[PDB]
Amino acid sequence: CGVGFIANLRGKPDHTLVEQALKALGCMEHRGGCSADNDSGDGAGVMTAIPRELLAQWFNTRNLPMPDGDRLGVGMVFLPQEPSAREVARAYVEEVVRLEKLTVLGWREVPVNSDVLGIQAKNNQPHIEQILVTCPEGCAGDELDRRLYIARSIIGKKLAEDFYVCSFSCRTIVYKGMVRSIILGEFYLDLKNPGYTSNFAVYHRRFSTNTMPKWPLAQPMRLLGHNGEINTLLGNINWMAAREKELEVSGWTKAELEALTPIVNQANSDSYNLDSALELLVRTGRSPLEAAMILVPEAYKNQPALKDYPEISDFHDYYSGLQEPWDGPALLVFSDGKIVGAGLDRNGLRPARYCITKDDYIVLGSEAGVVDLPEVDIVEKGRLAPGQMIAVDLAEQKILKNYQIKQQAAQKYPYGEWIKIQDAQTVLQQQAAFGYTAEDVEMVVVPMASQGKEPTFCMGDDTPLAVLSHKPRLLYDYFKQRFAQVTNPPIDPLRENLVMSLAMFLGKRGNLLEPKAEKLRSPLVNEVELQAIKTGQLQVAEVSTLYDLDGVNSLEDALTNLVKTAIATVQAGAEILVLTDRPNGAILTENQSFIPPLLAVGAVHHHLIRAGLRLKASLIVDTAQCWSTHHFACLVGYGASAICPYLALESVRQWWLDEKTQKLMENGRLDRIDLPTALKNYRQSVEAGLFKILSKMGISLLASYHGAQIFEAIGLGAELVEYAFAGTTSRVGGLTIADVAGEVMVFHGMAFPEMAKKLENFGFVNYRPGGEYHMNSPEMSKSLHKAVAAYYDHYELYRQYLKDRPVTALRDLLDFNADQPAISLEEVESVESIVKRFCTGGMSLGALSREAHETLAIAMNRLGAKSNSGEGGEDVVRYLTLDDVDSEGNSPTLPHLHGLQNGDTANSAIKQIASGRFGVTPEYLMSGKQLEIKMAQGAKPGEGGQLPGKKVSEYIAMLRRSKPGVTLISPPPHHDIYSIEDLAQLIYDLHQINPEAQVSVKLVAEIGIGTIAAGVAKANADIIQISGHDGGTGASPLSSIKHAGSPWELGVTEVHRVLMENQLRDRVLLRADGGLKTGWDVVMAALMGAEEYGFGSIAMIAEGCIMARVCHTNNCPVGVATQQERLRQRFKGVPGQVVNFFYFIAEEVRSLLAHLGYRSLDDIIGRTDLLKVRSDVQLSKTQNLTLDCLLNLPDTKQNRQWLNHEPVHSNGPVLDDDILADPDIQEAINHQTTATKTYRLVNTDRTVGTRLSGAIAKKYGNNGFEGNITLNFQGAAGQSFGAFNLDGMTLHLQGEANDYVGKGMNGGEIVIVPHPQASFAPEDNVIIGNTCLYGATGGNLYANGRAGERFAVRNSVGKAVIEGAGDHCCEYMTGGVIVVLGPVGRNVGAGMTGGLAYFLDEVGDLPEKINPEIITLQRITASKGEEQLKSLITAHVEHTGSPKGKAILANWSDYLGKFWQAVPPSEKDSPEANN
Ligand SMILES: Cc1cc2nc3c(=O)[nH]c(=O)nc-3n(C[C@H](O)[C@H](O)[C@H](O)COP(=O)(O)O)c2cc1C
Ligand code: F3S
Repeated sequence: CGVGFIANLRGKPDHTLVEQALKALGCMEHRGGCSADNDSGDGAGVMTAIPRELLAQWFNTRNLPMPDGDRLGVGMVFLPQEPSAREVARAYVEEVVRLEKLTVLGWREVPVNSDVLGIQAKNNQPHIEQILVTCPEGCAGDELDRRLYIARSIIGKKLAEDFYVCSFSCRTIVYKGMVRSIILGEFYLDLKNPGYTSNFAVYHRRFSTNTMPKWPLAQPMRLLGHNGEINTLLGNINWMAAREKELEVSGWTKAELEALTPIVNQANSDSYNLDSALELLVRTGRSPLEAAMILVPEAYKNQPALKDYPEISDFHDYYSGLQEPWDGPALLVFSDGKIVGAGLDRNGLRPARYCITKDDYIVLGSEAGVVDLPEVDIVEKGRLAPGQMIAVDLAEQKILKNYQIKQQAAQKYPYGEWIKIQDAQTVLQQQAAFGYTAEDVEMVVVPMASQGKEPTFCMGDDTPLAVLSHKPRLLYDYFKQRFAQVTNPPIDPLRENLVMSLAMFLGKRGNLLEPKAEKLRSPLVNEVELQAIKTGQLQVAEVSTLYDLDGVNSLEDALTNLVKTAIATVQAGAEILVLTDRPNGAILTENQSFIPPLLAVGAVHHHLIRAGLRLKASLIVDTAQCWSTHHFACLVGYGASAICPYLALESVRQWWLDEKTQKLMENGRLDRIDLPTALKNYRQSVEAGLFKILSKMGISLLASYHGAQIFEAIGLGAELVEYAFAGTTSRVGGLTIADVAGEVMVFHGMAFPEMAKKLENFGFVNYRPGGEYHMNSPEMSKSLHKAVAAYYDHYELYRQYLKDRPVTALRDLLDFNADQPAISLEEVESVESIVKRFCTGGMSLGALSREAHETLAIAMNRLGAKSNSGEGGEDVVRYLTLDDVDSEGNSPTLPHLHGLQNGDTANSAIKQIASGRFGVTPEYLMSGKQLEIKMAQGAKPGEGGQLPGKKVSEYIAMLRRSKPGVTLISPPPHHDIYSIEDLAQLIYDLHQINPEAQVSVKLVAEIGIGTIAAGVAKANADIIQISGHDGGTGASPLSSIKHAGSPWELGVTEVHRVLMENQLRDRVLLRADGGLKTGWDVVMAALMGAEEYGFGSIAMIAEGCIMARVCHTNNCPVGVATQQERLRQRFKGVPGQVVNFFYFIAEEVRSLLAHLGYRSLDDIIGRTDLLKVRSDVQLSKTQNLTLDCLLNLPDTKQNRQWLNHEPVHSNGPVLDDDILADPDIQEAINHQTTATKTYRLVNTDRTVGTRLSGAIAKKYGNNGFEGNITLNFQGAAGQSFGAFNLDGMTLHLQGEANDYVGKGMNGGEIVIVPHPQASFAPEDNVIIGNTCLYGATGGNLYANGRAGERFAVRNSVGKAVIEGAGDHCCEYMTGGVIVVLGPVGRNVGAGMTGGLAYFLDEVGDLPEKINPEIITLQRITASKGEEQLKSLITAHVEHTGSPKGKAILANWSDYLGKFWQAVPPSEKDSPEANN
């Protein structure tokens, strides 16, 4: 989406504003989307004041007296086209308008020209009429909208695609619909009528993830246009929905409030819902500015900028207990008629640039150079930093964030005023019966307790799904975590922790509406906290989560009465219910079992809701059965306001308190551990885990996580889900209440009747002869390897292991149902032809040894398939095919490989672009036939790459241009992609730099990937890849291997279907990967939708992985996942070996095509009707599972056109295309040429320079060119200006640019300068946006002004001079020099690990802002640092004239005093931070 507003304070209404607003919609076109058509828009809209002039002619013609501004009031209605029905609908608007004591003066048909609509939109166009109304009583402004508010909500109860009120106010009106941005005025002709004038305009361009536009959904709503995604929707809705019967306000009637009956609704969009909510707040007596503050609170904790504003710290301090944030990215632009303003979500995940004139004319929007003011007369150019608002008020004043927020600081105050005022070893078998296992405590609780970090581990979740395994499992194991993908970003929980909180409010929430003067640091509560609170505000009935046998026969009953107990107790005034499995202190064999803490808090939390009661109490789960990081999150997830993990906590006591342990602590295990530390660590480790899981979905506050239900259940049947966990997706639908009962019986059996010695071990984490199955295991994989090494008896073996396999994945429930005769193997397409569909999967050169990695690439290339460079860059040297191979099978060019033919090439066909952009370099991008944007990997969806430091050798450091010692945790988001349009910006960046290369986007299965993919398809991707929760890593958290992600059978299926229904399926080829290792696997993914197939772990095995599962360790015994030379030298493994493995897999495929009866894999894809559910299988835990979700897909028998994709998607005609057209291909092919060119840039010119840079790079690579092209530019520059810029490529921007300047900058220079015609302070004025120098690898950028957030985010080696910046300066920085000549936001440190930064922060306050976790703040001491500073501070002035540059240069000796140098330890001892 594109949003913005325009306001005129110092004029009376004109048409030009409207003209300007329309224009700007136009300049937002790329931030929006189209439909099957490529013609109809995902929607465009504009909010203005009532064009009271234009409506003139209406009254005139009817000889009717026009009412006062304040007393007219206008509905824009959408009505059915069919005449009888239009009148049914008209008579109703009027009927209900009549029902408040208002009169109708009639109706204006709205002149429109349907002829410009695209076909889908036209087909679908409601009939549009404005109704004019008045109050005979003499109602006006506040009372009249307030009335019209009640009114549109009533009309809303009958809302349809055909029948919808856009707006109904005496102050504001909305013209919107399903048009492409510039068409908006062609359609509605009023907007081109000069009689249309407004003091403002809120405009919005929509981007939808579908193809099928519905007019009410276009969007400025009644109050706000909203660009972003609510990422805690289901929560926020659920809480509001519970406020709804108990709404109480200032005189507002219990009948009028009941009239907004349901003000919030699951079915509607995050925007409809937000607008609606925002409305309630406003109409009930707050100003849109304040309502937005309540609902999308700033991040106030730790904010240097709040020093002298303690009022507002108390505003959110207060509201924080009442209203949890509507989280996710968001630029909110809204109007009242009375006020127009904009404000950002807390993290500021959407750009907002604004401009002010001498006349206090203001323009805000997602992009800079958009409305075309006269530069000579601009007075500010700024931007909203995270949380900030800016408004305008009818009484002629602009209103910057500080007033603003104080203005609701000032009133209702009590703020800080009222806030102030507010033994044996039974342990061994409790453990056994609450379902702990040897691995749970040894491998999970213990590490948390000893090291204070949940455990790392490696490779992927090898084992069957809770519901399909035969081993007992927890109810928790059935919930997989959901995470953010293209549609919103994860946030960085370590580097950006300062924005989160695990606070949790214990009292009942009051009236949100009525600010009356009338808390838990973390969700985790220790025996102390527990009792403290059983003192507290109120008494707190325990409810026996427990229940005795026979009598109360069933868990069903116990559930029932729990709920009833719970309901009754809350009625009886109970304000907290501690749901204990430890009721009165004990847990017996005859206290025969429990209610699982999860199934309990769920039931209470929904049944309370169903009861009207949830706002009344808040809930503590007091449980043995919770210890896991995931466990807590499932609890806070389905309702727990907090958790006392009593028996977990105990297992730290029993562990520490034990000879074995104390002994090893006396020598061995770090005995830096009094029990107070084990304990403080156990929990501190749970906190890091809740942070992590939240950020996987980009959520800041546990407060938001809490309602929401950020999981996807897999294996729970419908009634169970409805009953306990209402509105969670469970598409496979398994378990019953009894079904779950039986399972808790399985581990109740074994602590009581049985013998309590040591808890059993099911090799869940790690292959064991006794225990849970594993698709891969060391013995199985040694025989596979020996098979391939030959060219037989092993596959009998290997194939055997494969047989004794139980049910594991969902594909295992399914068999085939050929619809044709079997066929001759000789008919079937060749092995060589299947192999082209195979892919080896982008495993990081870091993670694997180069022997292992280069091998896969040679082998993949041989097969005419492709291999993939994961996220660690590729060594240039591979880019060349090999001559040097000799008789022996070695090559001087790669002396460490073996068995190389003279035809070989180790260059990766796919080159990855991942969050850290480690090797991401112009030649890099040009070296690949395809480009992969890695949104997530299967082992760890909401998270970044990890590579522990052990593994970062000098080689790797050189490749990634990061520092040798140092661990690399890449950022969870691409700082580059905060929304789908953002995705579309990067796809376009890449199409731009190397037009020839198909761009894939790699997504992980989860409910919702379908919709996301529709977007990815609209965003111009060439390939989508679905990756199951299944797949491998060489380092991830154990929790995430085990608890984040969904089966790729759901991933592939859902994408394939949604893409088909949207008619986008042809736009994209699908890859799947996730524990595929078998011809059958391949065939099943083809039936399911996939056209290409990816192999990580088996390709590894085939080269000699055993399955040590020690990948994070750097010990692979086998030379595969280590950097250690010693170990690498042990790498047996030859391209031939994997070449063979894939032929095996192909041959295996051919024969399936034969049983089946088709010649070619091309014939089978998505032929889902060929699948049936298996006769054999029955599981231990449920009768069966519904598989509608994999069986029911678009019939593919005859429509197979979708299987034809264009060869590569185009960015279309681009300014570079021309740059590269004139006497320029001489300055290139004649290697040393000076060229100059100047052009005017408008902000649809995006990624300018980039293509020329690819073009140079494709022939000279990164540094072969000693020419010099100077490109000078004029105007406002769109996204990604001067991306991937190269040496002797100089870029002049006269004006301003937007986000991503110098993204991936490699070399050369980029100078950006105001237009001289300015009478403003460059220093004090924004000239560049967020995320500049993103993965900068070289180059120098110079910028006369302030810059956005994340400046130089993962800067590896680029240098820059700018004059001010937002937050997160230097975020993940790793090298280079960054010089900033003006103030800066907070987190100035985060993860910066190498390179130098110098600031100059005269307010003296810098060190308050700086991220203290790693960097250090020096004053300049080493003369060589001054020399470094000067040289840039000078070159800046040489490149610009920078008034601020010149000032400091002639006062070199003054300002130079305190003015900080940021040193990462790692730079401590260089010539420029010592001596
Ligand atoms: C050792 C190792 C390293 C990996 N590195 C990356 C990575 O760099 N980027 C990425 O997207 N996926 C990475 N993955 C995952 C693969 O790209 C692929 O999605 C996955 O291995 C498929 O799972 P599978 O092993 O079950 O076949 C890695 C997996 C492993 C085995
Ligand atoms: S599991 Fe990993 S540590 Fe080794 S044998 Fe395989 S590469």
